[PDB]
Amino acid sequence: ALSLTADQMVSALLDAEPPILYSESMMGLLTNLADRELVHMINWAKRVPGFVDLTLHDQVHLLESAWLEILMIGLVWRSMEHPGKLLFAPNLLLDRNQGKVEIFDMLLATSSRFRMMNLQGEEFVCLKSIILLNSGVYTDHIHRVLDKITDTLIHLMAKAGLTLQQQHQRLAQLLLILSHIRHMSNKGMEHLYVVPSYDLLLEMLDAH
Amino acid sequence: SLTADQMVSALLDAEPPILYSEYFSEASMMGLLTNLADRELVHMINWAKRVPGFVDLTLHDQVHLLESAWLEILMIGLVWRSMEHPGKLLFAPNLLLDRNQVEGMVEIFDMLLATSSRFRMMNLQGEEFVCLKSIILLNSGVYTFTLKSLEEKDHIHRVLDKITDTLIHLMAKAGLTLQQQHQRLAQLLLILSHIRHMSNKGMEHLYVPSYDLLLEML
Ligand SMILES: CCCN1CC[C@H](CSc2ccc([C@@H]3c4ccc(O)cc4CC4(CC4)N3C(=O)c3ccccc3)cc2)C1
Ligand SMILES: CCCN1CC[C@H](CSc2ccc([C@@H]3c4ccc(O)cc4CC4(CC4)N3C(=O)c3ccccc3)cc2)C1
Repeated sequence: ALSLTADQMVSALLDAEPPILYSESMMGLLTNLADRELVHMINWAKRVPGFVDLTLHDQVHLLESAWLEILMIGLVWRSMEHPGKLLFAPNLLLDRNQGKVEIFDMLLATSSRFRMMNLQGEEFVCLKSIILLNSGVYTDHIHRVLDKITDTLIHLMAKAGLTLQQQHQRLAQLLLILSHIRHMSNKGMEHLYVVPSYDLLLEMLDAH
Repeated sequence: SLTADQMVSALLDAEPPILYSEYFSEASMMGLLTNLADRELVHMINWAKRVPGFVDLTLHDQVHLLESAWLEILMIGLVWRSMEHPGKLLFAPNLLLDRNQVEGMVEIFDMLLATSSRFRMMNLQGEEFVCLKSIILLNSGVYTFTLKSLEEKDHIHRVLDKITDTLIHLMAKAGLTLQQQHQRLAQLLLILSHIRHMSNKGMEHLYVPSYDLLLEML
């Protein structure tokens, strides 16, 4: 799994992207959307190179720690080309006045930062994979997979013609946004208080 | 226009002192810890004013950054002081606690010990530590802030890019390959995500310096 080249890493992550779901009272709608997204997030996670080499127990615990950050970065990515709004679904585009908002504004600020940086889709899927592997790690294989996502990000920035200086500056800019995504997830849990159970996540993993 | 070497030296020179507790009971512990944190906050203000680029910001923005970052900064300082003492948190040289020494305190205690362990595994260097602490100051509040606010953010990101350049410089100096430099840069910056996590958890557990207090010292 660690033998993939950088381009093969990118290709695998792009191929594993989950579909964009539609909405089926605001907060029942958004909860139900999140619930349906979580199954597709599990299928995605199983395709992040290195993830399924962990025990099922450690897979579940990484998902327990990461699932809200992953929903949020996906939302921010979708909303990136809709200034001042959040595209929860293609049939569910909300502005902040429908938000009444503190967390809404943080998400909008993240999407605008992504817009400023002209975040690329190949960079997005790497960041999402880092969240998966990193959010639960504090609580050797995981670190080896994280290092090769770093190698892959740097490879993408070199391919785009950035200087070596610009590469490390951009790498750092992107990883600092992950601190803000963590902050939003923490404030989001406080607001939503919700957590998918160990057994629910385990069932969606569909063990052999 | 500071070089990386000048950035490192300025940050090392700005380091606050390690403070002591007064010269044990569980019942007085939180009072001692709060008194220590209060005294450290005064020195943290002086340190912040010496982080290159910080005092170029408006007073209002300086307060907002410190408002967002002060707990993360106390926490990373504690983890650094604790790094050579496995299983312990060295709040002060005369206040060294283990995890057996309040509801929800041990959960945060454990996250801090895990950060200390991570520092040891990576053999974190003092020059890297001071860079990380300056990044926290400039970054933690930069997504929760007019033409003046756009100029401020620009400056903050230019200072952050300089610190990235400085970290890479330090790592290259230590003989790391270029792959190893990027890998370690990422490893260090991902630690900042965990420090943010502990700050949010800590705020929940502690429930704070006022703007006027921060403005008065600033
Ligand atoms: C078994 C039941 C457990 N399920 C139920 C709990 C657990 C799910 S709870 C839950 C999770 C997510 C949301 C949505 C939602 C939905 C889809 C998506 O892609 C993103 C978001 C973003 C956001 C999380 C911040 N959100 C809000 O509503 C929000 C947005 C901006 C400001 C404030 C609140 C809503 C509810 C799993
Ligand atoms: C008038 C403004 C009020 N002042 C404004 C600053 C003051 C704010 S409150 C406050 C801040 C800090 C702590 C200490 C403390 C002290 C010094 C230090 O270097 C680090 C720490 C770490 C830690 C914060 C997590 N802590 C705990 O006790 C703790 C530790 C592990 C698990 C759980 C709790 C304690 C209280 C109050």
